[PDB]
Amino acid sequence: PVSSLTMLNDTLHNIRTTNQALKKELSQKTLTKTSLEEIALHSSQISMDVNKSAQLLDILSRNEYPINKDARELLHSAPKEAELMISHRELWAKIANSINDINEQYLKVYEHAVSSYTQMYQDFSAVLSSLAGWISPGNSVKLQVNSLKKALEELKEKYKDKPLYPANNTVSQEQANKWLTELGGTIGKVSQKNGGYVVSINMTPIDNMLKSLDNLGGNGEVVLDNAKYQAWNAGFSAEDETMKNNLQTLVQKYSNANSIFDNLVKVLSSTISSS
Amino acid sequence: QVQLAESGGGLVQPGGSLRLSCSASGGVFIIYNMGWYRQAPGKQRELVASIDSYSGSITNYADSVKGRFTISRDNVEKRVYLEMNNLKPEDTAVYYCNANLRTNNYWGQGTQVTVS
Repeated sequence: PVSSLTMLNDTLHNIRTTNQALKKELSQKTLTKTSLEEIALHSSQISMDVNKSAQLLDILSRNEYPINKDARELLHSAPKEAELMISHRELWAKIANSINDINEQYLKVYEHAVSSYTQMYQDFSAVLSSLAGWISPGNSVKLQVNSLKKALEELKEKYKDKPLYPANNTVSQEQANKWLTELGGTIGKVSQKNGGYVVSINMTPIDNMLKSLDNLGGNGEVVLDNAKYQAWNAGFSAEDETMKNNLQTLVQKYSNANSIFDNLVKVLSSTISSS
Repeated sequence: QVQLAESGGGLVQPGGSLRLSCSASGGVFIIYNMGWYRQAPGKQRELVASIDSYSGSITNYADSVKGRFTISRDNVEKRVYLEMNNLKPEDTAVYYCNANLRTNNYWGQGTQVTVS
């Protein structure tokens, strides 16, 4: 019975409470405008509760509170991402930083990638809804190619300096590349920003659209045969699924990174409930 | 070039509400960030609501307006809306609608909104 362990126990259970609430927001076909808003609240609550836990874990380290051998056996179940015969104080510190780096440099990375790509695909879906106003039938089908390319080109522009990672500032090539491999070379692309690098959104799906439109020819508005229209729309709809699957990929990488962080808490919570 | 035209103004009593509407015609409506402005007699122009291009997820309002106005956009029909609830006398002004993207800016003539 120690106040620091009790306050830690309760803070960790409040984390597992937020983790579950975030798993709900992440399992929905549509990540609406509100979905990102909810994801932000839970993330900010996790961040400040992890900060409180660290401050509590710090107390336990400097005071060298014992971690019984019956409890050190449970820290083996901690995910290998946590990086867990060492001193009592060194192990409490080896946790406060573990739980803190699992959030800043691991969990929150997937969070921003999701939001960055969610915003991008949200704005693209607006181009999708506005296609009704750029396609007129007469078979015959008139297409406002210029208006559509301008829309897609300004989508690329609006997100050139909004990378999947990092959220702020830059990182090293070996750091941008190491995260590119985890997210996917098809969803992102390392890019130079000022002196360092980032993991920018990969806009190849939109680039492919612009190439297909340039191939339709014409000098502005283009009238297609019925077969030439179903052909274009098929490739334009296939690129839509590519981005929709790219986003589903990030969501799973995020919810899985949450399940890991959650088990790092489940293990920790059971490690203090004993000691 | 984009042509803007606002409609829906008029006289209301304090606590009343309006449905301000701006219809656009011309360029690519979807790429422009929209924003409603107002200028009361004598006083200086003011930004009241703003919405970004495309889906329009990002919106912020002036402190004197939050919770009462709401800005939305219809890319399909190419119109910008500003529903105004619980209107106060200080909300009296000519409300203009702005389409903006980098240095590109387009304006409608604006509607009068009087609350008394």
